[PDB]
Parts: sequence; structure tokens; C-alpha cells
Amino acid sequence: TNLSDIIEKETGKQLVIQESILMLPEEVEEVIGNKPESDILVHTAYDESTDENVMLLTSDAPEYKPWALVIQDSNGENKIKML
Repeated sequence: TNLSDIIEKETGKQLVIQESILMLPEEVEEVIGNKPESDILVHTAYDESTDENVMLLTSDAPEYKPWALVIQDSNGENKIKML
């Protein structure tokens, strides 16, 4: 989809988006350590060849403006990339 495409571009991998959950700016500020100017949707995904949880954060539909990408490894350690 239009979202898979965003992940493919930033990471090279092709995944299927699982679910989209809405968050207020204040709620997502800690995980990211930055405060977005609007609500953001969290699109979860999972890379099995690397055992990684993928989380693409975008503004709300229909805009879907990319904001950040969060990757959690086998060790439960995060790596954030601002889009």
C-alpha cells in the first residue's frame, strides 16, 4: 500500500502493515523524545528475516505524512529515524 511503500523506501524491506492506532502528541513524545504538531498514526509491521518489529508513524488519514520510523530488534532495543 501507500504505507508499505514508505517503509520500503526508508529501509529496503517489503512488509504488510498490521494495524493503525491513533495517538495524541503528548502520548507519543516519550517514545520518540520529540513532540509532533498533530496526532499521529502508528502502523505496525514485522520483519521475520531480521526478527524486527517495525513502527511507521505518520500524521492522520488521509494525509499520512511520514514523521518517524522505529525499529525494535531481538533484544528489545529501539532505533529511531526521523522522516
